[PDB]
Amino acid sequence: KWKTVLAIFLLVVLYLIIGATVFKALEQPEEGLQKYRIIQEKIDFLSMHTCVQTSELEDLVKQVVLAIRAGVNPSGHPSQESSMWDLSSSFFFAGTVITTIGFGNVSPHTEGGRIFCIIYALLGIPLFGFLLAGVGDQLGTIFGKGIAKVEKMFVKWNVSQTKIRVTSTVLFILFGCLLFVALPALIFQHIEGWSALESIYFVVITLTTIGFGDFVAGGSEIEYLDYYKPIVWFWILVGLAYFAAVLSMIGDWLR
Amino acid sequence: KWKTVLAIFLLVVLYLIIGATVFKALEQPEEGLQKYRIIQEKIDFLSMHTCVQTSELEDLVKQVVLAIRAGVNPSGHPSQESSMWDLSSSFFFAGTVITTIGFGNVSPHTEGGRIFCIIYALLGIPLFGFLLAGVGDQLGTIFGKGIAKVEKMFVKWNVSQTKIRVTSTVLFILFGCLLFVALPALIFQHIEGWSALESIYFVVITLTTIGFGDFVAGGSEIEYLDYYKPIVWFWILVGLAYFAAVLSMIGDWLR
Ligand SMILES: C=C(C)[C@@H]1CCC(C)=C[C@H]1c1c(O)cc(CCCCC)cc1O
Ligand SMILES: [K+]
Ligand SMILES: [K+]
Repeated sequence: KWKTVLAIFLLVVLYLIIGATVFKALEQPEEGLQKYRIIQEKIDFLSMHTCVQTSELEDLVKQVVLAIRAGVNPSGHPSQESSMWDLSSSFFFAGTVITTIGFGNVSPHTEGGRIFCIIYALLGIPLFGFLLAGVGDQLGTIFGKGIAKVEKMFVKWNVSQTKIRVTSTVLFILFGCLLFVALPALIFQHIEGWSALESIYFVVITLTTIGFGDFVAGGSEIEYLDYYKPIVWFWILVGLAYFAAVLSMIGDWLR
Repeated sequence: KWKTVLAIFLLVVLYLIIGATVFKALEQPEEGLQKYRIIQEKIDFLSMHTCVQTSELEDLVKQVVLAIRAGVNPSGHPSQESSMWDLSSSFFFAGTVITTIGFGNVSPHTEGGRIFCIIYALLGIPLFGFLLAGVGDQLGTIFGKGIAKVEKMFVKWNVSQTKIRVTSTVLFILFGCLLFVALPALIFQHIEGWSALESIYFVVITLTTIGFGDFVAGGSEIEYLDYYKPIVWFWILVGLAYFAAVLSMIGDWLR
């Protein structure tokens, strides 16, 4: 019904308004303090060296931010051997493109690169969706067979059959979340030296296909080896397949 | 069958390998040239001002990159009034979070904001998905009725009705794409002053929900119209609803 659709739309609008207000209130001071700090640091450095011209310093900072947007780190002197568009890195980038994650830490800069990226995404996304649906359906069929094994009126004390089904689904999703969210969060927390909050935020963002780009699996050149990019892409695929299977089972229960 | 699923998996692996190879081959020279350019510009800046120590220069570059990761504009002096986390930008950020776009030009740096960002995404993504599915279902139903009407009013003799339906559906797809890609491309080619290739790249990324972040509707502090971010998000919403309805009709015909 059109009225129901408009009611849902208005609810979404109210949710967005509330989220915008709370985000503004919970972020304004941080960036205010950062602006104050960078302004006072720039003034102190200009007073430190009278030789440096302020316009020249601004030109230098402009070139630094241009290089940052290009995708090369100016703070560390590059040896050109650790190419950012490495073969494993390119494989990870293509995997994220077809997965609709889009971290954006590395982006194509050539015009032909942009055209090829557009064509590649438009061709690959339906194929990846088809594969994900197939694997999720396979895992859902296996889980349904497991539930049919569970439905035996035994080792449940006959409390409530609906409670038993709900408990089985909850245990399945809990075990899957523990296997594919918390444990990879700990692994990334140890490997990348981040905090637990940072690692769990990275895992949630990556799996939910958001891809903010503030935290990337490969960054700051700390010698990721043993095909780190292929295995992290494989973990992404397995987790997404599991979540798709759980969603398919949930849709089966709802309908 | 699981066998053809594994075959599709091998096809996806091959596609990713080919894409990675082509991307690396295309994007090596740009990063190489940028590395050499930044190295030679830093040595030139050291030559111009012998007072500056190279370690202090790299420290200043490190501070600039840290401010870039913070989200403020390092070049020039950021005005205190120019709060990046204002109402309109927060509304756009919340909309992109629920839509799963995830551009990444802005992100909650405060730990409290991060926790709320995780909870907000987890709650809002299902609601926006349900709203999009409902709007797509309604629009697809009226599309099917209208296409059946115009099919059985204009051409009814000496042809195949399936071919007529396919041709009319392709015509509608093309017209909707031209009204939802080319016209926004021109609008962005005026307000944002991007080249036509950049505008179509931005539209393709935005509607696909890749969300690279190299191009953002509101950025560079170039000044925009009142509540430009909400209206551009509304454009995103409309385009996504139309394309979801079209794909639903295509799936209905396929089924
Ligand atoms: C045409 C694409 C690429 C689809 C469908 C239409 C639009 C506007 C966006 C895309 C999209 C996802 O790519 C992924 C999800 C959620 C996946 C969750 C997996 C756990 C939703 C979702 O709408
Ligand atoms: K997405
Ligand atoms: K993204």
